[PDB]
Amino acid sequence: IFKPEELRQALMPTLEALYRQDPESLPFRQPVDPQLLGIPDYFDIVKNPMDLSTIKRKLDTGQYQEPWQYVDDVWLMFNNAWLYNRKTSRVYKFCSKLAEVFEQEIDPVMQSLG
Repeated sequence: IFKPEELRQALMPTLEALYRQDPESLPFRQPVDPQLLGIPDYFDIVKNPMDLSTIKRKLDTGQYQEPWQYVDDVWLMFNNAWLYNRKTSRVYKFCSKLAEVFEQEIDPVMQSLG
């Protein structure tokens, strides 16, 4: 079992690492709004939207009971972008960078948590 503040402390660096990627975090710092973007098909393809600001709020408000729930949300964010977007699009390429950063940061953290 994990204490919520200790879980948040252990995982925050990996979230910070994502946020610090400039420009690659920028499309992910806030939710995709399909109405503002005029992409009505978005929620037909992305059933469970996720972004860095939502992940932050969850990490901050004790919404992850276990480390894997956070990891799943990070992966959901990535998979949504890789499903919806063209491989050579800015969003898709930016997403691949965040995943590269995340895989490098998360792995030693989960080993210390486990």
